[PDB]
Amino acid sequence: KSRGKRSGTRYKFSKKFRKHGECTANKYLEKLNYGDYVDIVCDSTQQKGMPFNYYHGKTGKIFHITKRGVGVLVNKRVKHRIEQKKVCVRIEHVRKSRCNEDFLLRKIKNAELIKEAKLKNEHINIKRKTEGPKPAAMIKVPPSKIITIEPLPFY
Amino acid sequence: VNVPKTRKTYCSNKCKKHTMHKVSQYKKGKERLSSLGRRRYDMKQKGFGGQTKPVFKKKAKTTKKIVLKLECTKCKKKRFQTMKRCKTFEMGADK
Amino acid sequence: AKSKNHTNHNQNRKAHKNGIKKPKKHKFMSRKGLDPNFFRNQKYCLKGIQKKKKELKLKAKQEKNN
RNA sequence: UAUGUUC
RNA sequence: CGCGGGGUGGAGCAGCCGGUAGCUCGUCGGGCUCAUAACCCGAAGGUCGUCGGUUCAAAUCCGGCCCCCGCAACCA
RNA sequence: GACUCGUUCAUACUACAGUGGCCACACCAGAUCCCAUCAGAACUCUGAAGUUAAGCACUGUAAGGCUUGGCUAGUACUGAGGUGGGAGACCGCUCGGGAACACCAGGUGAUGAGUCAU
RNA sequence: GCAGAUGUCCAAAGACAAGCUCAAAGAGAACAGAAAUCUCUUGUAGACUAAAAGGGGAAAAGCUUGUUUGAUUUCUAUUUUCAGAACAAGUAGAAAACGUGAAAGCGUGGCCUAUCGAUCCUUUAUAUUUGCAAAAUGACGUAAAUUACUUACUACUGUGCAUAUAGAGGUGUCUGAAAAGUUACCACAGGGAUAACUGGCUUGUGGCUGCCAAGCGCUCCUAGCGACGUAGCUUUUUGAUCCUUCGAUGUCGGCUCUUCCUAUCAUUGGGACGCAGAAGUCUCAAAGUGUCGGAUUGUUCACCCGCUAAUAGGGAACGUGA
RNA sequence: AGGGAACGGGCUUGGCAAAAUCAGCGGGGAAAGAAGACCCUGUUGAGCUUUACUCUAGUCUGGCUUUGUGAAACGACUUAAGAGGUGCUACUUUUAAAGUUGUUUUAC
RNA sequence: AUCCGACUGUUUAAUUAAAACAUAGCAUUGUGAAAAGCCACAACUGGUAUUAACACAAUGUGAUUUCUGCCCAGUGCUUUGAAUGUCAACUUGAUGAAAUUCAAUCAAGCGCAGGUAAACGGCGGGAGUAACUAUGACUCUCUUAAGGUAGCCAAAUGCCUC
RNA sequence: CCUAUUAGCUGGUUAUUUUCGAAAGAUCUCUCAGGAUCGCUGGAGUUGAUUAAUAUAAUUUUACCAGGUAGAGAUAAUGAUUAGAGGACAGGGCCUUGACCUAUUCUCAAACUCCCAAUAGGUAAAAAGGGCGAAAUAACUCAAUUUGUAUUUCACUCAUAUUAAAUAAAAUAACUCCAAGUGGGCCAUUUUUGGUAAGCAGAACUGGCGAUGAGGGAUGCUCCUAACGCUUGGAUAAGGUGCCUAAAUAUUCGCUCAUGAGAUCCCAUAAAAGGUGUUGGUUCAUAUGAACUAGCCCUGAAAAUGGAUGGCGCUAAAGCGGA
RNA sequence: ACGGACCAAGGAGUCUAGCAAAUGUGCAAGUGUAUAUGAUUCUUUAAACAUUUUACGCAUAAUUAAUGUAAUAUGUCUAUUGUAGAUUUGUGCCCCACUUUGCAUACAAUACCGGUAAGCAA
RNA sequence: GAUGUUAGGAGGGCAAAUCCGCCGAAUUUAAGCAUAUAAUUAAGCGGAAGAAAAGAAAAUAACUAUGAUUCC
RNA sequence: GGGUAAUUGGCGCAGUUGGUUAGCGCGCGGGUCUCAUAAUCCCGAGGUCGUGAGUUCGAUCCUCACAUUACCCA
Repeated sequence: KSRGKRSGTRYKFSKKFRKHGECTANKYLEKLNYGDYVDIVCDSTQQKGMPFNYYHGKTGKIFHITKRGVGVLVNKRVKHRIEQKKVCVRIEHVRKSRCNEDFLLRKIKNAELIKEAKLKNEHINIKRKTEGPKPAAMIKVPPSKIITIEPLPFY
Repeated sequence: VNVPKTRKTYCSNKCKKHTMHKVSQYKKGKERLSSLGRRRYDMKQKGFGGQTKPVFKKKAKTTKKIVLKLECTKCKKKRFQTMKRCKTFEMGADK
Repeated sequence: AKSKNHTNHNQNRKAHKNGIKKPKKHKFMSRKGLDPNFFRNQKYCLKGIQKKKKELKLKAKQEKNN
């Protein structure tokens, strides 16, 4: 019966304990470029440019940049299909996403590894390892700390 | 709701600046008998058959949207500016 | 009579029967309402590039066809 | 030719 | 029980249309009369059913309770 | 030693103390002028006689708070399985995840750019 | 389902800027008191922000002051509901013209979440846009020529009406008919998607049985009771539900007749007593036998008269209408 | 008996179960009749009622026509002069009975 | 003996024979006539009417006896009006180039002012009060158009109520 | 006769095999027995793939996000809430009553929160791309005609011989067109609202029934195993092996005697309270006395046709708990 | 729960109009010879056959209420631009990476036409 | 004008498919319903022929103009 | 929405350029004892705003304010 814009956002759109007040001045200094990933985190202190309830905590690419706003493409699930939605928010409610920071670091590191590997014509495995079973270890331990365990009685 | 008689506002016709505007309230005006709809309705109502068109008899709301007629003093052209609906409306009442 | 008001039962398997379709993700997007005074300038940039390329190609074609 | 109780 | 109205001086009723609570009978005091009534003069008495809320301001407006009253409680 | 612009936004706050000053901040002397009020209190303007009393800086307190770690505790809770137990309420087991309050201990900052003084 | 709120209100309660800091408490000051004004200290908001509630807010979003009308015209990309239609309400912008500020900036109504309306018709505004079906209407207007049906060139052309665009007049059943009853004289299509009766689940209610022991019982918790509490059973009441029957399961009571249950009224045999006898009360095994005549009422129920040994309680589609 | 659409002739588990017949009987076949008449639904009706919506016969009233022939009175219009305020000029009252019209009464 | 209907009579052919209908009696209403009342008809014309207020038509009540109270506020019905508001067609006037647009007035009705209940109908509530108790002749007060009178009653009308 | 009027309603709706195969949600609706529309489905067709790879995925991993439910708390705030302890405004007679303050204390919240899981959710993991440069273009941006931005052209090269993490009968893909039926649902586990409760009413997730048979649960639309062409063998699942009834009167170790024993999830009821029945344990007292504890058994335990661990029956179990 | 005592025979998505999609066929910027005509055709034949060198429908151009206006634009018989992309060309008659071309289509960008805004407007 | 068993004649009724006048619904559709639709239809009354009726412009057009009616 | 009329003392009320006027209400005195009867001042945005006019509540106009008819395609 009640489906207003901010219905059900009592806790989601509330500032954290001892974290009230407007955004820092350094937030206005962050750089945004077209096509880079961004997190939509609603900041309740700024009322204009406020994203809808659903998009809080989502991630999307920039498709539009304005003087104080940004347009971001977010996938939203609608029953039988995902569909793209263009949400326009002020820059207070958006934050540079770290979803691909590991990817960028891996890109630069693998580049400078492959450079020297090809220089020394050594064939190197560059893909991530998903490390599983550990090898056998021939481990030493003095008998001063091999303590015996018994299940405890009831009290 | 109180609005003043005059207003310095943008003029959208015949003079593209901000000018002084006289503000009044728009009134509906009588439906003339020579209007095509009225002539058609009267011709339809003639003869036997009784009432030939619906007559609304529900009357839910109690107010009307307020329409301001803005008349630019420099270029004598009028404009319409609709306001939110209100129960009491005065033009140029005391502050 | 009294009717069942609402249920989301079977809706998820209905959705997954044809799978959760993803957006097509085309390479280019229309710039209709995006950044005027920037995309207009981009139109000017493209026109300049095309004019230079076309005049150079026309010069080559004329000098090679005599 | 107003009215005007009781002990 | 569903409502849809009301609780104000000792009694019956206004103000109860937010700011200054009225009238009659009642009560008191003094006159008139041998005395009592009637009559004349002058006073007093309202905590506004109860608890919260709004308002600069509540007996008044808004709710919640306690009583009173009036309708409804039908088809098998 | 200090100042300006910042960052982090309490390890940075709060209370009560102690120490410190040459240019340094500041308190401070005035109201003609710009300006300002009821009030030169503030704001603004013009100064340099005085002072570290205060602001400021540093430190201290079996300080409060904050913060980090431990411990609470594999406890509470919980995903999956069960022709598991139990009359039920509830409670185990198997494959997994895993708190919080409280309490204890340590700490009370770090830093970017620029500049002044020696 | 629960606690509420809306059909409003605001030339400021909109816009911008500046300055200031609020509620409250403590202490102090003629009148002056629990409250009237002033001063100081503390004061993370305990105030205020139109309203419901929830978010937000301290050199502010609050208070005061100053200047204002951005509550303006036009157009996009879009979010909410969602069919990813509309309205509506928003978000980010662009083109004008402005306000404010010293400026950076901010402002396309209200700090945010609600406060609203299609087609057709009407109405009034805008237009160097159009029409009214063979034509003209400003105007023979401006330049030449003769006694004419002369020739060139003019954004600006009669009343009335219709159109295009934009607001408004409303549909609150709010994606939007112009709409009072009654049928016990009734009809039809259907419905067990749905009531009235059995049955079914449940057992609040009704009925029956336990546990504890404060007390009653002259003293003595438990001979007999047992408050405050608490555990069950039954389907003999009434509810709750709507599972089966609406191309029909004959809906009260009585009469008649049979059978069954036991939670036993009497009869048989026992145990306990607050048990001298008599009478009675509590209780066990036990359903073999029996549980009546009448006045009033359609009654069930009830209530009297009377006998009796006793006049117990129930079931069988509320047993039983071919 | 169970479960089952929660009251089975059929199903499951049991009890059981031995040809053909005659006469009664009303427990059951949730027996027969018969697309429930009660109730609800239908944007299906009908009868009836009203200060439901929209109409309508009748009825009341006015106008025009039928509708002719005379008279009088009143009113109004037109036309000349006086008077009031009044900027060659504009409005108001009265005076005539001059030409025109309407009404009310009356006569044939 | 009680209830109902006065009686004779009539009725739901095939579930109701009655207390229902009728009835005499009583009361009210309209109408003096072919330009009347009531009614029929599409029109023409007709029924009452071969009639004429001791008549016809329209109602209510229901023999006799004894009575038939108050209310015209409401709704009906009805009566008077150049003082009177409102209104249609028409008419007249003004303006316009005309369509048009504006004004003005002796209809009926409504409104205004009356009448009418054997028209539809309606016809109150709190307190206090008499040498025991009880009740309230009496008093105060609110209030209506009038406040249910004469009568009658747990009535075929009273829930509570056996 | 108009008229075979209309009916969102009831009934019926005619050969075979084969293949694919639903919905009982949602939005609007004078809508609630209907309809349109979306979703689910079939048929047709193209583009693709056919290159153990890419697209792709009801999956995980790695990296990074967002949350305020369970829990916890009441001394952190708000709202409740029981008690005292200590200590400088009011009342009466040095005292008391309180108020107030301080530090405690018992207990709580769907519309409380300092903190905060599990599960669930989102994004990214390279070739139409990335990195690094030079040159061009622009009316954009900047103090910058050479600041930056974007685009374009040239260069160089970033694993691919296992594939920029794993796994993948991943192209059985993607897209387009036309169209059917459906739009009364119900049940089970877990969560949950109203209700005393209900085989009650209303929701969430997944799986089912419906639409579906087969083996088992005696019986049973929804439980367990398991889903189905026609066969021959084998071996099993669930569940059973005393007979009915295929398979153990198997083996091995305990418990239990019931004058209403007990005997497979759903499932076909049982409680508070008791027992000097018996079997083990625990803690106290010089093989004795107690108090507890929990297994089976017993009381509590009453209903109507005659009756049901499914029946017979079973006690050196054919019962209960194991192996 | 309703219908069905039995058997035979009859017994229900059809016909027309109009639209679209799908597929087959013919022709193709055209397609369909409408009504009608002629012809030693006249059982069949009510069908077949035929049509002296702008009939009409649909298509070939859209947009606007509308007066109306109407698709690169004469540098050029080049035929707009990108990114993917089928096919083709060569070099390392049959595997693969560079070259060459660039269908259909998808995603965009550009122009141009009609309408509306805005600016100018003899 | 009347009146005439004066002379000579006509009309009447049946039949309807097509045809000409009049009169005139509702079912139905609108998912209700009242305008609208059904329909200038059905039913009803009357009147003709092998055809009837219409027909030689008080017609179109707006053109370089056509030329009674009917029908495709 | 159209036409008409009305609201000036506390009550009621009519009045319009050289204008605010009154009966009742208020207050006392007075009256032949107490009711009934004369007297004075107190009582007015002439409903509201604007407008015309040496000289207006006044003349015109609009706003709401009440009572009658009559009107309804938003």
